[PDB]
Amino acid sequence: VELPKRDPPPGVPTDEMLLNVDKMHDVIAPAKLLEYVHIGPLAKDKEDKVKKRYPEFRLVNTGPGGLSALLRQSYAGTAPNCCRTFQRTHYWKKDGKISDKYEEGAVLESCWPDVHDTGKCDVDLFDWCQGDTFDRNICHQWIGSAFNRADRTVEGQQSLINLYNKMQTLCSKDASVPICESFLHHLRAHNTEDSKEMIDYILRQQSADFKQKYMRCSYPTRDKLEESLKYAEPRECWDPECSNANVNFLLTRNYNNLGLCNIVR
Amino acid sequence: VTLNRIKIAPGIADIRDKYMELGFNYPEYNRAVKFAEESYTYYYETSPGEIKPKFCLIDGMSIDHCSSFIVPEFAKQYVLIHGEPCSSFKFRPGSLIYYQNEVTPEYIKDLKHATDYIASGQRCHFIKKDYLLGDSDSVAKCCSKTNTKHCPKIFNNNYKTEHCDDFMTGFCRNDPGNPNCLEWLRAKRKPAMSTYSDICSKHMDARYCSEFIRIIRPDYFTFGDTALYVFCNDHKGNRNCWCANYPKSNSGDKYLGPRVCWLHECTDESRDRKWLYYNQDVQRTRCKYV
Amino acid sequence: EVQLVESGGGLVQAGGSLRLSCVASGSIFMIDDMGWYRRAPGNEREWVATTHSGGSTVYADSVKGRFTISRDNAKNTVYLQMNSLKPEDTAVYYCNAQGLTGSRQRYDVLGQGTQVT
Amino acid sequence: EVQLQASGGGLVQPGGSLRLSCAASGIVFSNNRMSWYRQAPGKQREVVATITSGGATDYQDSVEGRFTISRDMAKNTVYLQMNSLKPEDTAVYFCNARRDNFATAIYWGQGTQVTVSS
Repeated sequence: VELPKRDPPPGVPTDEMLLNVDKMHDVIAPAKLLEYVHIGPLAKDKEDKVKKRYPEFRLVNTGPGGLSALLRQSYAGTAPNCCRTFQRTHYWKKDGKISDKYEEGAVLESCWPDVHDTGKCDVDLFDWCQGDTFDRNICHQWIGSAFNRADRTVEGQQSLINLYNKMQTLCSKDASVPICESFLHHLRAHNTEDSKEMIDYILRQQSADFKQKYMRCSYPTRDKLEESLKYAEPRECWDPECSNANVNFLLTRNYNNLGLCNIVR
Repeated sequence: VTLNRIKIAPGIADIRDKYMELGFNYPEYNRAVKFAEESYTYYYETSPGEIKPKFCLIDGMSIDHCSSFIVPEFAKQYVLIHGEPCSSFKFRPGSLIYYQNEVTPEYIKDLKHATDYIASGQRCHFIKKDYLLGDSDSVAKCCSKTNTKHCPKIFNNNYKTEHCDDFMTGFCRNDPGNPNCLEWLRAKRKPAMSTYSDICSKHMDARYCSEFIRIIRPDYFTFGDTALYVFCNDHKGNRNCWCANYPKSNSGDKYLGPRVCWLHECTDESRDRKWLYYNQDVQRTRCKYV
Repeated sequence: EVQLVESGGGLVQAGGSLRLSCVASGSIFMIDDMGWYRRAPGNEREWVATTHSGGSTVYADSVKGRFTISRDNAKNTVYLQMNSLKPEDTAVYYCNAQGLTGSRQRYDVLGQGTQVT
Repeated sequence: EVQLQASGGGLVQPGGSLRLSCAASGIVFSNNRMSWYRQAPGKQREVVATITSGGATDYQDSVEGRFTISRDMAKNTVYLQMNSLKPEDTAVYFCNARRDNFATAIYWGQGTQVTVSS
């Protein structure tokens, strides 16, 4: 017969329906776990491309008509590309090349947020700083983050115990290397009983040449030790071997006696 | 089963609901099937955090038709999900058949299978989320706190979360004195402190670096130490670089650690602590001055 | 004990010159660095110049080229020549000295200086 | 009238420890640098340990870390704790007191024998 034909009203898209994955390279990257970054309508043909571009994610189908989102499942960041810096949280691989900027064929690989406090960077930075690749800023900041024991996870704390033992066995061979000098500096900064005892052990296990070159303030000659008794002030205050000496290579007794000096004012 | 008569009666309650009265051959198939057709333009919610327009998107229909009943500005925070399965009249695409009284789902399935008058589909089901960012300049507008009109809570929360760090690391390197930049620095995250350590290594004489040193100490002091070292190596003629970099050939480490007490200028409260290493600043409390 | 004596300060018309002298006395075993500070009424201190051991001079940007500092270790004295004087230099000048006493004690002392206007 | 009687010495095997005591009667520690000397048969005396008016301690490099010089102000007694004693440490250990600034007030005390037998 005569059906009452009626066409539906003209549709109006929303913000979700107008999203384009080829524009959200700065939105999907800072996404965390259990976060649904709605990427919008996605054709079936581009699903493989968006899945190979963001491998750390899962393409979850949220709504009809191809409406999908990307859900973070993992942080696939290598140690050399995530540990030797403190500002980079992600990078892009393309033709076997790491880049900071984005390329439409590149692949996003991101770093754990505050990865240094997870301890995963200890093994890489232990070898990267011990050598000619030693960056003063990066390695000093890494030692600082290591002594930040309260901001680390349980994995971080056990890796920190292991790192303490490893640095102790390393710096006992030679403390003149820059990484061990910064480790002694931060052990001074910590200023606990364990830290002072560790400094003392590290400096006592040093070789005779090292003691003769660096520890002439802690180990004085017999003439200077005899002369130091003729004055009431501690030896370290007037001793020229303590006036100009690397403060990181002093024993804790000497480091403290250097502060007990009375300054005439 | 062929169709003999078919009319539309208005609704007893809602103006959007009507009754398709169909009488076929074989009197058992005749029914007054209730069906709804949407006409509102929603700027509110039917259910808490939910929008269900009376519209059955048939399989293959354009998605836009589910959202033709929502005010655009109000729809920016809502997403479209999978809805309850429904039936629609093929000659009235978008109608929402109601399974009232004698009109059971088995009956409508039989109609669909033996009449080509009913198409299966999905109910329009909108769920309340936050704003959907899609442009790369949108995250810049939201994180820089320059236009927070349509910004999600993850990109507009005074830097409580690790979303704006990637942008602020480049934003504040160019504008260090920005108040929002200092607010982001006060979050005490590694990217912010590293960015401001790279900033103060070049421009330490500025006051935002005084604020930076005040923020980072005493827990995260190494950034300030490295910044002061680089600044006093680059700027050796600066007077303030006197206690941390003594200008006397091979004796720059003249006032390191407790030796800071040996010069009263390095311990004055009138001097900003930014110009001293952390191991120097801590010794100031223990200076025996006689 | 270490004692510092200043001399040579006086009143002078704007645009003139004046030389200050600072002498150290007492039990003194080491004289490392010796500088000059300046304090105005109602204003804080301000560093003017410094001489290390070995005659090296470091001047403040406020009096570069105008003032000239020098030392004499044969007599334990520090001289400061002040040329092209200005009315804003009206302030009392002191000399600061760091070193070791006769009993090998650290000293960072600052003696009462003369008035310069 | 000044009493600096050292005591506590004896015979110990290598590695053993000994706590030497020296109780002053006529000298206040707040005014004197207290040193422990030793002298071996055939050689001259040498400083083993010292502590200023304040708790600042200093040791000879040969005995650094093995010896600890302690001070009790309420009892006015200076101690020397000798751990990991070597045969090189066999000597007569005695007390010494130098006034802070009087200089000429250098008082010595009777010694005590310390022997190590390999």
